This record gives sequence, C-alpha cells and structure tokens, in this order.
Amino acid sequence: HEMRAAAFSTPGLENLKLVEAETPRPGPGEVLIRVKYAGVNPLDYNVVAGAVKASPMPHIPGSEFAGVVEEAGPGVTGVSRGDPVVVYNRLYCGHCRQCLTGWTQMCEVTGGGIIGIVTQGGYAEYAVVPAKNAVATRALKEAATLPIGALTAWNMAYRASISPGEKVAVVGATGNVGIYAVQFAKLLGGEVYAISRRKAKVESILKSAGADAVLTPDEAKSAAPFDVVLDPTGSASWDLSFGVLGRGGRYVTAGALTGAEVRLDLRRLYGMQILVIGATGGRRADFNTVVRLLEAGRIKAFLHNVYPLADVRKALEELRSPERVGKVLIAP
Amino acid sequence: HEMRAAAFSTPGLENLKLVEAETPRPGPGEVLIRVKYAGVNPLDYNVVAGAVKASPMPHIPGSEFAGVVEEAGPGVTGVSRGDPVVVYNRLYCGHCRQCLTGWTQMCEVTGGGIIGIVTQGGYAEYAVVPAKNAVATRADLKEAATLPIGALTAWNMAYRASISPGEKVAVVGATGNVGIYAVQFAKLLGGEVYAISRRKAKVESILKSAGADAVLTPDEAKSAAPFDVVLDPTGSASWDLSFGVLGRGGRYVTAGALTGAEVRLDLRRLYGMQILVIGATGGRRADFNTVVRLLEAGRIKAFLHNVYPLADVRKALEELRSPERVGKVLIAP
Amino acid sequence: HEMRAAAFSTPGLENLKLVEAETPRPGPGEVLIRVKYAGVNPLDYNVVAGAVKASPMPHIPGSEFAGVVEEAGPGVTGVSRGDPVVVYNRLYCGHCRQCLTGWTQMCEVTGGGIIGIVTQGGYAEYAVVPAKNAVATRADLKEAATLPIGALTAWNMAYRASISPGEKVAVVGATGNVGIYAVQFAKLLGGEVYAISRRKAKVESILKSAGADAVLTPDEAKSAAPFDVVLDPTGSASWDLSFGVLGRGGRYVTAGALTGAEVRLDLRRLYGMQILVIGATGGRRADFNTVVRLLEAGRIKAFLHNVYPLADVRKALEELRSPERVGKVLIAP
Amino acid sequence: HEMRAAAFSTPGLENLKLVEAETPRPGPGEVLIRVKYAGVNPLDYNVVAGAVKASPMPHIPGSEFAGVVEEAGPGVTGVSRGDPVVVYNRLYCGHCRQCLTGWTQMCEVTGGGIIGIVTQGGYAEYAVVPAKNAVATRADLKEAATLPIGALTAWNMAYRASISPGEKVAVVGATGNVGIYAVQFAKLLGGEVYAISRRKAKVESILKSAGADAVLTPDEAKSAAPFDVVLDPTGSASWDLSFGVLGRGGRYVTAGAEVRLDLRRLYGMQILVIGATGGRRADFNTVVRLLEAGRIKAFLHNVYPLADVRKALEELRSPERVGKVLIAP
Ligand SMILES: [Cl-]
Ligand SMILES: [Cl-]
Ligand SMILES: [Cl-]
Ligand SMILES: [Zn+2]
Ligand SMILES: [Zn+2]
Ligand SMILES: [Zn+2]
Ligand SMILES: [Zn+2]
Repeated sequence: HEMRAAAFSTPGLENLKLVEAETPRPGPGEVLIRVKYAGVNPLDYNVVAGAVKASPMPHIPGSEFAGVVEEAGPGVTGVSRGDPVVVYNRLYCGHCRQCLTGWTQMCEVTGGGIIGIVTQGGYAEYAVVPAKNAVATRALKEAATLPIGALTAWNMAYRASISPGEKVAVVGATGNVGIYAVQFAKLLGGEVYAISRRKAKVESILKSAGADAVLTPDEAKSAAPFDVVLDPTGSASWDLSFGVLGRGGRYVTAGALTGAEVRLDLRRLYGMQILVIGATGGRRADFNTVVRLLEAGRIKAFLHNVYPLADVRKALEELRSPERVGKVLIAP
Repeated sequence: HEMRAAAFSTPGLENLKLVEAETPRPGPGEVLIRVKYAGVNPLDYNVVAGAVKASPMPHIPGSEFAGVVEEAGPGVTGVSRGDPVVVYNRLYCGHCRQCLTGWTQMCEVTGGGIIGIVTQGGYAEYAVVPAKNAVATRADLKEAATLPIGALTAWNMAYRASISPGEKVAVVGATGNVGIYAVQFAKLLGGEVYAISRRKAKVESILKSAGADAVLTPDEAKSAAPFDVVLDPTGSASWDLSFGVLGRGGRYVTAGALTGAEVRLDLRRLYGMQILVIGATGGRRADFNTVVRLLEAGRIKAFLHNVYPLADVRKALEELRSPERVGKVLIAP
Repeated sequence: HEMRAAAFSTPGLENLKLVEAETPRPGPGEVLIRVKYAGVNPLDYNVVAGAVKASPMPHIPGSEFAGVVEEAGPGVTGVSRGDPVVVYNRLYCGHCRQCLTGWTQMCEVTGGGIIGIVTQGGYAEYAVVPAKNAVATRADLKEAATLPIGALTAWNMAYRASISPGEKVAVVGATGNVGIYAVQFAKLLGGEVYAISRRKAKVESILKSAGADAVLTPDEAKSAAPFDVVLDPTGSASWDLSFGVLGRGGRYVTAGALTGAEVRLDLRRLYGMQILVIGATGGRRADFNTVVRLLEAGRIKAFLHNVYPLADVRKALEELRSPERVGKVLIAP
Repeated sequence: HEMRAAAFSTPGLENLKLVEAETPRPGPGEVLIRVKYAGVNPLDYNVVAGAVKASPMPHIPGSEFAGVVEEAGPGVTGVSRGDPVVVYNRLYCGHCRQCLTGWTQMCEVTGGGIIGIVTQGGYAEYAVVPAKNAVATRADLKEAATLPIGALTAWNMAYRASISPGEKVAVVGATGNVGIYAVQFAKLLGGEVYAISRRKAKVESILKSAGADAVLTPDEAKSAAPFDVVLDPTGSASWDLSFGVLGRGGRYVTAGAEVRLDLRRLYGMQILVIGATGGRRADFNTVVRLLEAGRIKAFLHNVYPLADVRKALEELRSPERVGKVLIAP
C-alpha cells in the first residue's frame, strides 16, 4: 500500500514536496488513522523550516490532526476501525512522576516528544499514532483545531488561575492559540481584552469568540492594569506583555519552539509580585475536556481556509498573511 | 427625627407591626442610609418567627438592603450624601485571622454578626451601618438589593466548589433567591449546569434563561448522575438526593438560613468516593465588590418578582412562602 | 426523504404531535431550507388552536424561522446551498398595486398569505419557501429567527406611527415578541419611550436595556398621559386601558395575532382629540432587509427566554402563556 | 440703572467696544432677561464684521442666549421674574401663512428678522425679547445657550432631510456649532452617521462621543459613498464632497453659504437640494426638552467674560477650537 504525503528530506519550505510513501502499519498499542484534516501551525512551519530537528528523515510533518481509524494494532482495544478520532500530540509513558500527576506533556521518558516531530505526522493520507493518544469524537474539521490551538490555550488559561472579574489580556488573539485563549478566558469568567494590530478588520471575529474589547497594543497600555496576560507568541510581545500587568499579575507564555530570549525586570517582578508562568502543550486529561467542550458547542473553531495536500506549501505560507483570520487546515 | 419601620417586641409573624421609631444616628465610621429596597429572604422570615434570636428588642429586621447615604458620621470619607449604596451584611473587625485572610464573614471578634439580626435592619426608612460595609453602586437599587444575600451567598458557594469548565454542576432549590444566582455563577465559571426542581413543568424556561443547560426533576437527576458539584442552599431538605448524585471527587456545597437541621451522612460513601461536604455562609467582603461589579456590567441578572410597601411587610413575607412566580420579593420603605 | 415535524390533523394544542413526513421538494422559484430555529409566537399558537384556518391539513405550523439553504429549485439564482437565511413570511406576487408601492404584506393576488398558515411552516427539519422571501444574513440564526414576526411587525408599527424625536411613545404588551422590538424601534426613531407593564419590577431591567426611558404600570401611564403614540401589538387586550392615554393628534397603532379583537370606540373622543387608529400587519419586503441589516449591525437586539427541541413544541407553545415568561421562546429542529 | 454691553458704531471686531448703556425696559409683550450665557456663532461674527446690516446702530450683537427673566412687560403673563429661559431667536407675527403653518422662521411680516440683528442682542448684561420667544428650561443655562442657533439649525436640517433608520448620513463641518448637533440629530433619527473632518485625528473621539459612527477625511469619504443624506451647515460641502457622493434619492441640505450643479445628475438620481434656515418655533421647545433629558449634548470649548468678547469672537476661527465658545455677561 502506497499513500500520498508531504515530506522533506532536508529542512526548508522549498524542500517540502508531494511524494508517494509506504503507508505505515500499526504495531502493538498503535492505530492507523486515515487523516481527514490536519492543522497548519507555527510549530509545523518551524519543523519544516528546520528550527527544530525532526525524525525520521525524510520527514512527514504535521502535529495536529484528526481522522478515521483504519486499522487497530494487535492487542489494541478501546478504539476500532471506523471510529472518528482526534489525536493528542504528545507521546507519554504513563508511569513516570509527570505522567502520574497528570502532566503528560512533561513526560520524563519521552522527553515530551511531539507526534509529527519525532514521528511521522499528519500531512499525509495515513498516520500511525498510539491508540491511547486517539480520542473518539462526534464533532473532524473543527476537531483538527484542538490538539494544538485549543489544547495549548486551555493549558495557558488553566495555569493562569483566572477568576471572575479579573482582567485578562490575550496577545496574538487572532492566532490559532490566541483565538481559543480568548474563549477559555471568557469561559473561566474573565473580562477579556483581545490584542491585535488589525483590530479594525478582526474586531467582529474576536468579539464573537468572547472578547469584551479589542485593542491595539498601544491602546492596551492605556487599559492596564491587567491581572492576566496570555501570550502564546513566545518572545515576540514580551515588552508589552510584562508592563501591562498589575499587582499579582500572571503572565503566561507559550511558544512554537523558535528562539526566544528576553530581559526580565526583577525589580518590577518582585515589587509587583508578578508570576511568569511557562506553558506548553496540555495535559492528556484536559484534551478529553477540550474535545467535549467543542462537542457541546461551548468553544468554537474559527476557520480561514482548507487546502488539499498539494497546496501544503502555500497553506504554510498563509500563516504569515495579513488577510488570514482563523485556522488553516490541510485535507489529504 | 422620626421614621416609619416594621418591628416586633416578641417573635411571631403576627407580631410584626408598623411603628414609628427614633431615627438612628451614625457615629464614627458609620453611615445613615435612606433605605430604598430591602430583600425578603428566608433569613428575615426566621428572625421574625423567632427561630433565630435578634437584638436589640424590640427589633427591626431586614438583613439585605440598598439605599442612599443620608448622612456620614465622624471620620467617614469616600462616601458622601446622595451616594447610592448596597450594604455588605456581615460585621467584621479587619484585625483577626479570618478577616486578614479575607473570610470576613467568619470574623472571630463579631462572631459573624449579621446586620439586621444583631443590629436594627433595613425594614425601615433609615438604617445605620459601618461605612466600610456600604458599597457604592451605579446599578438600579432594586437589583442591587438582591446581592447582599442572594448573589453573594451563591457566589461564595460556587467559589468554594472549585468549579472547573466542563464539570457538571447540579443546583438544588434553583428557583430560590440564592439558587437562581447559583445557576448563573456555576455557568459563569464554565460549569455545565443542571437546575433541579420539582416544578420543572413551570420553571424550566426561566431557569434556562438564568444559565442552566438543562432543568431536571429529582427523578431525572438520578438518571443524569453523576455530578461533580451539587450546590444546595436549602439545607436538610434535599440531602439524600443531592448527596446520592455526586461522582468521584464530587463537592456538595451547602448553605442555609439558620434554621436547625441534621442529616445522616454516610462516611463510607464520602471516603470511598473522595467526596467533599463543604459548608458556606455569607461571602467575602472582597467578593461582594466583585458581585456588585458583575451586576453593573450585566454579567449576572437580578430575578425580581414584586415590590411591596413597608405597610404590606406581612403580605411580602407570605409571598416568599407561596410565590405566584419565581423571583425576589422586595420591600420599598 | 423523511423528516421530523410537528403537525396537527385537527386543531387544538393536544393534537399537535411529532410525526415523520415527506421532506418537501423545492419547485421553481423555491428553496428548501434546513430550519435551524423557529419562533414561537401567539400567531403560531392561534393557528394550532384553531383560531385561524390552516392549509394544507394535516398542517405543519410555524410562520417565523431561519435556517440554511439545502436545495435551490429550478430557476433560482443568487441563493446557494449552505447560505444561512431568514424568511420573510408573506407571500407576494410583486406585480399588483400593493406590491408595487411596497406594501407586499397587502398583496392583492396572494391575499397577504402567511407562510406556515397557507403553506407548511418551520416546526420541522425542513421547509420550502419562495426564493425571493429568503434573506441572506450573517447574523446568528438564533437571533435572526426573532425578526420575521417580532421585529418586522414592530418596525412596521413604528414606521406607520410617524414617530418624531421628542414624542412620547407608550408601548403596551412591551415584553411580548413584537412589543420588545417596538420599544427598540420607537427609541431608534427618536421617541421618548415608555414601556407599559404591570409586572414592572420583573421586567424593568430588560425593557430599559431595550431602550425604554421609563417603565410604568398601566395606572402610572394614566397619570403620565398624554402620550402622542401608543404601539399596541396585543389585539384588543390593552385597548380599554390604553386608548384614553393618548393626547391630541395621538396615534394608536394596533396589530395582533388574528384572534377576535372587537372593541368599543368612542367616536367623540376620536374626532374631538383628532386621534388616528392605525392598523399594522406584517411589514414591507423592503423593510425586512433593513431590519436584518440592523440586527447584523447590533442596532437592535434579540431577547431570548429559552430554546426548546422540536419534541418539546407543546411545552414551547404553552410557555407563551406562562406568568414566568420574559422574552422569546424558540424551537430548534 | 446702567448695564455693561458690547456695542459697535461701525463694523469690525476692532470697533466692538465695552460700553455702559441704560438697561432697556420691557414693553407690551416683552420680557427683560439678565443674560447668563450667550453663544458665539458665525452669524454673530458676520453681524459684527458688517456682512449683515444691523439695527439699531450703535448695535449690541448676540443672537443666541439664555438667562433669567428680570422683569415682565405690562400685560405679559405665563413667564415670570426668576424663571431660567432660553430665547428663540426669530421674530414672528403669529398671523401669516408661514407662522400659521409652523414655519415661524419664514414669517412674511417680520421677514425672518433675527434678535440681535434687527434688535439689540445678548452680548450685554440684559436684553429685551418678546415673551413668546422665551422658553423656560431646567437645563444648565450654559448648555441651553447652545440651542437657539447650534441645536435648532441642526434639528431643522435633519428634519428637512427625512432621515430614515439605516440611511447613511454624512455631516460636513461636523465640529462646527451646528455640525456637531447635526451629528447628534442624524444619529437620534436612526441614521448611520459619517462625520467629515480635515482635523480627523484631533477630533475623532469628540465626534464619536457625539454619535458619529465613523470620522472620515474628505478623501476617505469618496470610498464610503454613496450617502443618502449630506448635511452641510455652512454651504461648504463642494470643497469636501463631489455631488457624486449622493446616492439615488439622495438629499443635500444646506443651512448656509454660488456653486455649479449638474442638473442631469440631479434629475437622473432624483436627488433633492434643500435649503434650511433657523428652526420652527414649535421645534425649539422640542430641542430644549431633548437637552433637558440628556438626549443631546452641549460640547463646550471655552467660556469668556463679556470683557473678552473680542477674543471670544476671534476664537471662532482658531484651528485649536473644538466646540462652542460662550460669553457670560
Ligand atoms: Cl497562528
Ligand atoms: Cl409574545
Ligand atoms: Cl462654528
Ligand atoms: Zn511519562
Ligand atoms: Zn475579624
Ligand atoms: Zn402583489
Ligand atoms: Zn408671520
């Protein structure tokens, strides 16, 4: 059996090519999934561009996908052929200190290894994952926005300890993570201030996602202080995100694995009793929660475009586009 | 120098009389409030029935009220005459361990003393309260008058339940004043909210409009179990059903109105399921400010039923006992 | 091929039953719509109850709905599969004296015929309507489904009342589906808007957020008289309390839901005060587009009470008469 | 007794002198008002500049004012000493075809004569006006003094424009005294209001707080077209808007000022070009009530004492003025 796939033998977007590949077969504890939709994320871009080493080489990227189970590996029970599933993207052992306390994305054994980075991912017709990573859902186009976009945002909001009344600023609120951070900050009862430079073009979308106000970076300085800043853009908005925080403010940062180094004002940190909280991925337990919330309609998938596998390079480049407002998906 | 008020020299609903009393005067750290609206709650009823002892005697009840500052006593800054305010109803010292950790309703010096139970209350044209308890508000005062007991109690129950988004929250007594706010807060916190009511045939849609995702009779609630959280402001009435529907790690939060009750608690089920049985009363002084701002922002909603003049206080207490419809009963002096 | 639908073969609320029925197919100039939301209105109640004759029989009611275009029939253009639409509910020919002057609800060829009364309606998964009656909208379809009766009727009443800024406009039945939008349009045209309601405490906040400057009981409205305009969407229910509040040159704009509505008019008061009694029904096809555009812009608001599934259609229709109800009841097939 | 007043004997701001004058006495049908606030408008500037003849001479200008009734003339009833009032500025006879149909500003007997132009006006401690022109008000007289010209002229333009909810209304010169109320009335009537300004950054927030849905420069407005209504308080829209910005059935209303007009475009688009001036006496009562109810708002820039009347008038032309200038005698 042969399948279509987007693969690169050397990093660089220019080397990402449509190829024909041996359709993998699921081993013990694994399932084979017919990928229906895969997300296009800064992480996928950075994998292809070479900012993070991938395996195997040549490499099929794509760390966020949903599809239908094609074959269950020997001794696999719990999910079976025909089941629509969405895939939690971290490999985890289930027996180390981190997995047993819920932080599967910190697994000491797998290093937090990401499907589509340390294994072949979803920019292909078929992919093999662990069966325990595959979550049956009745939601697949919307579900394919969950493994990175929604789950990362949930994990940030969870780690910020937002409480009703608290002023929450979301930097990068039009990005895949930020759009779900707006939603989760509102669902936890926050007063939600969404920040984008394109406020005029995007204000309707962001309020639809739960924002109480949309602000440019310079206006947010005037709306300070905030009790929480959710900043999924890494080091990119560090200067603005730290200075708008009030007493006891929580700055939650996540990122897409690219170089990020900043200058921390210790005097302000200790004087204001601010917390700078790292977040990455999400817990395996909370992925089930995010899937159920999508099924219940309590969170929403904001889609910009769906592209065939053959347009994967243009889809990746559309992450940079000022006209893009929402998620870009690939459909093998 | 004189004011109208409702008062009783001895307990009993029959003994609640419209009188003329000496208009009280604010001392230092106090304000005098022209009462615009006072809530009618189970607590007030039980004070007038004698189920809870009041002081002084004879007694003006009314522990939930809003109005306009008429006079500021010595040393008072930050409120002036004309200010519409809604009154936090727990006296608190600010210096004990409970106050200093924010549990001002547990003050060790005042014993949690409730305005209108250990002081004269708001069933009167005027009342005196500490200035630090009077919160300035731009909300309509009829709606503000639902906050000191109804909303704040419900908030404090929901806060003590550590509700996480997605968790299933059942609210028992969801048509009552506390319960209808418990539905709103459970939803505001991301819960999936199931309002339980024997009257679902009549109250289903009003409870949906308060934020419930579904409304269930008790028999349907058994089939919808398990729940992660049960909020029960009605004390001992619903105990076996509220406790039986809880899942692993479930939290049962109970509040009451100082009527005595006892339940039979199966500790084996409690420890086998790692359930928590959590008492809640009143709310935190800091959280009352938050509740006031949430009303002003329209993030929660005051469900009102009828306003009665002071002279119909007996009719008003009766309407609490057998309501024509769901919502808060107010007294307007 | 088969769809679920609420239908009745003889009138009476007890005979409205969930059935399976042939999915209808769109003939020329017609579209098939997957109904997302249908309004529950007094008009739908009166059709099911027998006050109005429906065709065909057995009959699927529901004159107010929005949804997603599923199939376009022969000859249809500019309306494609998946387009969310809300349905103008009057059948019109486009060529008679009434249609050509804009009064499409007065069409002389179709007789003003209302979709879901003279055709099968929206209390089903699918309904076929004329393509030109389907208005594309980017509004949430839950909100859009409050427009074809509630907002459009209200708009048409306010428009025919010649309201000018400053004028005192009383809206009776102000919490009904039409009334709540009539508050909004009277205010949008510049009126000083008095919402008249006897349950004033319960509905004041919602009516003020719809744009009422004040909320008065009917007896307070007698004391606040004179008014320049009464918007009255309740048939004959309010006439005997409200007609007397109009001053000189006042306009009494009457609409209703097709039940008997005979009243006694004092011709002497009418001619002595130069009052106009102005009939209003439905609205103009052109104005429906405007009302849809105003909802998309946020200039008018849909005030929802609850959404029921199609199986609960009898409960939804009876909730229309509930003392508990404030706001729109929707059916979601 | 004597009063302070600004008067001129020959035209020109530099000839507007502070003098002492006999306080006038109210005759039949008149009241004496102690002026509290008087507006500064282009009309007062042009009267003082000599562009409009005035009487009597020497002349006290000031056509927009509010104050307190000090004395009622013989036989006057209805309004009483001590009443705060704001003055409708058109003399009207009450008996001709215009007055009887409500167009008092068109009165055929008085010629539309304006108080402070054909009578001594409000830039003085006291002024005499007809009793029927004084409207009692519970509004702050500071804000009331913005109504007889600013608010009323704008109301009359929006009235004559037949604005329907949803119509797109462009207001030219939107920071002017009339323009800023025109923004408000266009919004109060349901319009979608585009305020046009060359000073867009300086005034955007002020125009939004007056009810403008957008603030545009003249070149940005070319793209927002077409408009159903163009309100042009000063007759200057031809410098900021091509006649082509008006849509089908479009209405252009001007309350001030020769221009060149494509008749073919006018009849082909069924456009209306509509003149407006002052306001109807009945509508003045309505404007006063809307201010009292907070439904329209007075945007003030500065208040000057009567001694600074020359600076107040000249401030009408300052590029730094955003809002109304008042004199307080
Ligand atoms: Cl992104
Ligand atoms: Cl209704
Ligand atoms: Cl000006
Ligand atoms: Zn592990
Ligand atoms: Zn204490
Ligand atoms: Zn016709
Ligand atoms: Zn005349």
